[PDB]
Amino acid sequence: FGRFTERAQKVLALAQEEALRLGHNNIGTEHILLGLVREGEGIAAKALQALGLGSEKIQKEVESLIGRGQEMSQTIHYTPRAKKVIELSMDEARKLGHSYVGTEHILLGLIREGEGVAARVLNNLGVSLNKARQQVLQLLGSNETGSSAAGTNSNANTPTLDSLARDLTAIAKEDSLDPVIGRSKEIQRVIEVLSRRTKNNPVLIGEPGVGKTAIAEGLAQQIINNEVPEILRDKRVMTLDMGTVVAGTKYRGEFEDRLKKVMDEIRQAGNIILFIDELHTLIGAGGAEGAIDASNILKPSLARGELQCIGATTLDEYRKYIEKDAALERRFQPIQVDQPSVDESIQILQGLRDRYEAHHRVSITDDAIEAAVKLSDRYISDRFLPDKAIDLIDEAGSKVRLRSFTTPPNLKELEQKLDEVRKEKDAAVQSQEFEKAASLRDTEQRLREQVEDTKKSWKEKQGQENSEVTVDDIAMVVSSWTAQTETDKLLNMENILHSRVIGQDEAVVAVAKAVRRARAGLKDPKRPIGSFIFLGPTGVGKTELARALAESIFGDEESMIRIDMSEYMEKHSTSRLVGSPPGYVGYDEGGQLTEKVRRKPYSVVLLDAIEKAHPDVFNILLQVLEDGRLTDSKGRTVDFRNTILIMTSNVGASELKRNKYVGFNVQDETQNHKDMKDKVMGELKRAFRPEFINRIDEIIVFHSLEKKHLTEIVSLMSDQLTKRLKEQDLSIELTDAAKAKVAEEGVDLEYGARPLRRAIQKHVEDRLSEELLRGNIHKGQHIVLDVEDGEFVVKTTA
Amino acid sequence: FGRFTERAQKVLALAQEEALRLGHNNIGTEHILLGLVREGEGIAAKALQALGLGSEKIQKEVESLIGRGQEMSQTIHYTPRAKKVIELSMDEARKLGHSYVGTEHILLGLIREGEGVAARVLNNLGVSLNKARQQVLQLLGSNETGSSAAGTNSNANTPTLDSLARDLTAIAKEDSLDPVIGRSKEIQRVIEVLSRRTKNNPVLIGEPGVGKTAIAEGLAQQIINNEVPEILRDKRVMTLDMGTVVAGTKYRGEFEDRLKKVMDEIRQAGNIILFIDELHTLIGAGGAEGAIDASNILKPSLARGELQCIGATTLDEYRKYIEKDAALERRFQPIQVDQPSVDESIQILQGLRDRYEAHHRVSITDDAIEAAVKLSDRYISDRFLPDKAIDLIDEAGSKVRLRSFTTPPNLKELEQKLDEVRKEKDAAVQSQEFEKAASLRDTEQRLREQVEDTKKSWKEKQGQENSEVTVDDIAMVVSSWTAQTETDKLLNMENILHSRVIGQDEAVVAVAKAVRRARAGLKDPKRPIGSFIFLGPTGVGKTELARALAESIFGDEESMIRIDMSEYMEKHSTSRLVGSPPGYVGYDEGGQLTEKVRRKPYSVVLLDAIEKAHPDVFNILLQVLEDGRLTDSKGRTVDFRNTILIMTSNVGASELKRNKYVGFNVQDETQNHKDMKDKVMGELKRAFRPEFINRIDEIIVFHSLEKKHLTEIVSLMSDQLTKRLKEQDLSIELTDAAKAKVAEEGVDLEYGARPLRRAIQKHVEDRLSEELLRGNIHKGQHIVLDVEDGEFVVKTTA
Amino acid sequence: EKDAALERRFQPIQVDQPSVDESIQILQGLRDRYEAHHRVSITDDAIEAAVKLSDRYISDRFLPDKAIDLIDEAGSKVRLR
Repeated sequence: FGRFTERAQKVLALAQEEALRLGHNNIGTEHILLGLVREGEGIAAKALQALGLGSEKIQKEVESLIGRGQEMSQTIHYTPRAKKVIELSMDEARKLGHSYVGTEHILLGLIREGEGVAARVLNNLGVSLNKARQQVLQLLGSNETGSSAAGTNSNANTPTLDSLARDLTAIAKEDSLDPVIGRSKEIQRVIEVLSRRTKNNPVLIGEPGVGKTAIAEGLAQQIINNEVPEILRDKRVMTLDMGTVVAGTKYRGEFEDRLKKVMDEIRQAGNIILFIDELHTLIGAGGAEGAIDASNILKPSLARGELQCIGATTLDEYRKYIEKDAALERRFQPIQVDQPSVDESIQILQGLRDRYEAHHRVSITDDAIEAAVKLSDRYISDRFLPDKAIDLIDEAGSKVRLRSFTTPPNLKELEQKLDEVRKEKDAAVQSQEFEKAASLRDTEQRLREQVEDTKKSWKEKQGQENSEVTVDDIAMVVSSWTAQTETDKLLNMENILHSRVIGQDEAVVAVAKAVRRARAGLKDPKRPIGSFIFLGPTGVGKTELARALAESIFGDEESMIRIDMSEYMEKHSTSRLVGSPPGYVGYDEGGQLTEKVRRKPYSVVLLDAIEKAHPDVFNILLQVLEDGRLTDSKGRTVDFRNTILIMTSNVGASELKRNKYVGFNVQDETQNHKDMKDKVMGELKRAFRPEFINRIDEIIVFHSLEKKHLTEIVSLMSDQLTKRLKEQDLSIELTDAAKAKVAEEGVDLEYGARPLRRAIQKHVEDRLSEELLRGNIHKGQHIVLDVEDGEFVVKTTA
Repeated sequence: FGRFTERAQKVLALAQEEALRLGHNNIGTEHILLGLVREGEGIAAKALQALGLGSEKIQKEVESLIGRGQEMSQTIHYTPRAKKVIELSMDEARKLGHSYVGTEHILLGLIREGEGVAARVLNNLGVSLNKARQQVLQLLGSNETGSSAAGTNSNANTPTLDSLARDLTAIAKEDSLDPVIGRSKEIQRVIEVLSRRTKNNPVLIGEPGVGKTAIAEGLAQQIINNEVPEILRDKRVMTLDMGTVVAGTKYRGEFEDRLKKVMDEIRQAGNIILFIDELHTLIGAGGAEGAIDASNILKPSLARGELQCIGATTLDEYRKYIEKDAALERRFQPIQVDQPSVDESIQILQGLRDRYEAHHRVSITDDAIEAAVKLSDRYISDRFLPDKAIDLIDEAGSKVRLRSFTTPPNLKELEQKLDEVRKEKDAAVQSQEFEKAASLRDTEQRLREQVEDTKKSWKEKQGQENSEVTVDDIAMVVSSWTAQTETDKLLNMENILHSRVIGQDEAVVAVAKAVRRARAGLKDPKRPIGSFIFLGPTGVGKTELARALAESIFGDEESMIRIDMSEYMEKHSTSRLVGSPPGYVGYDEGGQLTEKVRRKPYSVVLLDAIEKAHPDVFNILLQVLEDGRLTDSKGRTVDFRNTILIMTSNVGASELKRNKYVGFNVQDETQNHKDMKDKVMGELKRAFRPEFINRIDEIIVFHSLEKKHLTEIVSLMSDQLTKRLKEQDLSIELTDAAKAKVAEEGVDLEYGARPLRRAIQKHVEDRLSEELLRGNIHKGQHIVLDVEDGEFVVKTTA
Repeated sequence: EKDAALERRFQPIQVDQPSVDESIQILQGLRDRYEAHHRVSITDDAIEAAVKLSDRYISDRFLPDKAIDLIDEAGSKVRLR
């Protein structure tokens, strides 16, 4: 990758100097050899001077193999030979430490990639290719820090510290360690609980989900220097890792044997600190099943403080070891973990943003980092409060770097030409068309040199991207999942929800704004994007809106769950009846509802007809509404702050089914509305709870549809009709006259907007198929469903 | 086979020349040798010139072995020896550079198949046969484009890239790759998501269902050239395959040991891209078991960006990463997948239609391809829109070539003779019958040459077929499962359904047309080929029509499921105070009904008496009606856009059992009709939901056997009786007089055409059997069941 | 259920076998070689009995299969007698 060591580049530019200076159109391998030795004292350069391969000796040879006299040096880039030598050396510097690649690797790599003119020059000047590669190597001693060897104290430490495993202290005494940003208060809290003569074992409980190891690198650093109490003298830190034990082992007995032995060597006791990662698995206690009961050996080991340990586990588990007893009540002992507060989150991000300038996009913007965090927290949301962010920073921190190469001035067009030539050209040479390929070749290669020239004009494509990562940038990426492509979603939300639900527009504008509030980060991060009860007679726009929300917010028409609450009867379990009675709160909690929302958390959850449930189901929904979490199956907290929870109802059925119709009213319509927003809202209270409605945010009342909401939905349906048949090459259109006649079936008090489907089906689909088979209408031919007598009448058009 | 290179054919034809030129009847192996060397610088030819064997040197030997003087050249095709040399060379050219087989293989193959006259020529001309085969062989070299290597590059990359596995880039630098056809939209979404840092991993969700790896060829291409952010350059691309790891191992432990090791070598980080197919199995998250929990190692591998990866996952699978954190919820990230749309689908087909020129029956017709696709979506009807298609294309892509083997020129008749001769001849040669075998032999061999001549007149079936798939043909194959064998089914559907149901002819034409509507295409491809409710006396023609549909559409009488919904009532019978509950809806939804209909994916589903079921059953049916899917058992979507859902009913029973009846007058029909078509259709709706009926296409009312439905159903049953006994040699007939008396049992308003079986049993089986046993009637003689007094009388007739 | 290199790769076809009378004929066809089982050939009617008697009663096998057990059984039973 980028930002390599000079020495490489330096030998190379001297090659280019020879390219024209000796007359080669190629900066060749002959020139690279000259390049190395004229760069003097690079390990490559230096090496050549030892074996007897001075610049003089080399150049004498060089001139005898090409030398002269292509001084003009047309298209001076390398030979393909040289391009291989460079690529190889780069890896030969990965190989022999020097991430940022320099001279040693280049001669070493040259020999490896020892071909063409270079190779022959030295084997002619009495130096074997390996005699040179040797020479570089024996002057090389690669690049490293923190290590040089001179010996340290040990004895009893020998058998123990070997086994098994990682040593956090080692990498921190080689000083390659990055803090990594604390996660600070835990670290103190371990050492009280650690250096100790009884109950010597810390147990870190908290977020997993913070990168436990951030605390750990914390610990490492402070356990060395220097305020730790002499309770434990000498002080060595050894990590015990389950993963190393299990690998290459197929039976349980062998793993235990190794643990037994390790535990014995752990006898460096009262001086040694043991890190037990995933501590619970070993304890094998609590619940109806353990996870492997190493605990039997481990328990006295922890208690003695021989295997005093720091446990990196989970919230509940430490208890489920003191539940085992009695070396967890005189061994284990808990302390409360820290993670980076939402603003702090942003700051951690920033700290390693500038080094994912290795992908060359960010390197900042701050506002964008902030955007990553803030925008994510309310919309997707599928992950914990800091994690989401950084992924997005980096996401846009690449996304937009694609938009550079697309929009320069669109100097993609250059390349576009170079292809078109090549193609033409090539195919012309395959037939020949010699000079008929030639001018194309020349046009091609014209293009080519220009291309490589404007590709290093596409350092502007770096200057575009390499620190931009903006608010909008991030937002767009967060939106890719889910500012930029969320605020066109926000600003036009009403319009967008209106474009899919034209069925009780009153309701649509309200829902639009409520979601847009939450999605603008204006609600608790511990509450859903929408709680609702949707009162209304059957599917007025209710169901349809759940769909439209998915469509507008989530970027797919359906990203929408949909469960009928009437199967969870509880208090209505003789008031409707069902095939399967035994389960109901168990069905929602125990698996069904919870698993579905777990699949895509960003899902508009539509719980139909919620009045056909006891108040107990509502408590869970209230807990969703409050906590922004649901507590369910497999001990999960599923964070509701993704979901738009929408609960429908026909609870005050009588008012709901009293319509709201433009044709007969507009003042009784807004008072059938008003009638439903109170008498429904009290049938709502008897079939819900006021407590429920109090954690539910807005009770949206739908009314059976007006004249006029219908005929617009039908004109979408008729268009949905027209679109799916055109793909297969058949044209139908219903005139406005025909879309109107179809709309009428969705009128009742009772209905709302599902019967529209029936009426498009009956008057369009069914009707057209009985006319295409008839020979009234045909393929491609535009088939007009018109009204010309108050009934459909089929006219034909082109 | 697979078509050959010139060089083969060229050496071969030179053989035929030496046949006549030296006088040989069948072009022997002596000519094949001459043929090879006379092709000059063929690899075969050339080889022999090395061996010292010129055309001359060979021929001097040749004339002394056969040579003279069958200049008549009787039946000049090869010797079977020579034909063997060709079969061998072909595969030995598959072996040695040539799919399309040439010269090299022919000498090489000759040596292998070194026999008779050929063999003796070279071993006489001082040349060992393998010295010759050597000679051909040593004139080989690389022919695999993008390969002929002699260069060297890179270093550190070595340990990692070995293991394990496939490398899409490699085959695309040897460019055998076929792009193919996008499935475009995933590919952009990867590079934002993959030039990142903190999280760096794309995860492609859904659509499996397109051949996911095709999208991968997309990825391959874009990660190389050229719009990519900085860490996505210096990248190397590895595909990870489960198959290579599992192969050669048994126990799970070995797979993990290798997997930990692999993730470690994956340390080429920020320069490596890993493709992880079937990502879920390794992650293992949630459920009762998500498969092998590699996740412990794998999650940090993904998170670190060492095993920066592209996840190929599915609908449900996403749950099992976002459920884990923060190294599967700091790894996962979703991206929007597409396939090549229904028109695009067609185009993929077309592209490899022409490439069944190893099948030579299609290459084209386009319209037929178009048909393949378009017809498939409704005609079975549960798979992706191009796969269905190719089965048709290819089926039909033999079917007309099958029509060859009878009439079109039918020079099959020649062959038909030639066989018959051989027999006569043969048996004559075995008996002797010398000259009596002779003339038969002559008749045979007459035939043979004529056959061989007309067998390359049966190049005409290639010139017939390798256009044309036949639209009609293709249609026929979709129908074979589900123009040609589908439009006779469509056009005459009422007639065909009428020929099996005479129980309500009114009903038949209606059902006919509705199935024919969908099956001719104009219905949403998310709805069954029919939804219906069938009201009527029960079994009127109702059950029988479901049968008749199976019969008409599929060519199998029965391909028809059949469940009684009244058993899953939950409408007047579920549970009591302290008595145990049932499971009824759980049984239909949860597995039983859905699994059964899944077996024949297209099937007339007959749900009897659904009005005795509660409104809840209808919602499930509603999913068929909406989705053309049913969502059931282990997360399957079973595409009910196939099926013909036919639901029977009677809940306005009284009116349907006071139904149309012409025997009680014509004006009793249309006022029993008018009465039943409203009070029934509202007891129907009251026993359904209007919403149910709103996505049910038609409510068909059946009327007990009016006067006029009966004796023809009876004359089919009574005739079915008479037909099943004839096969085993017993002739019975019921006269029209006896078929009339049988028909009388069901004239009942209450009954349908169900009681008819009993009256065939009573009046035919029972009546005859008590007479066959007493010898009033017998075996093979004709047994007339007639009426002669208003009661049956069995008369006997020859 | 798997698809679409398993559902639209696969494609079904209708199997057949000798009709009930045809059954009689299969039996008969290898009757003469049940003269390595010395009894059977003859009678037509006997094969026919095998098939026909079985089809409604025993009825424990499939429509041609039933037959041959009788044929061969009896194709020794009387041959023992």
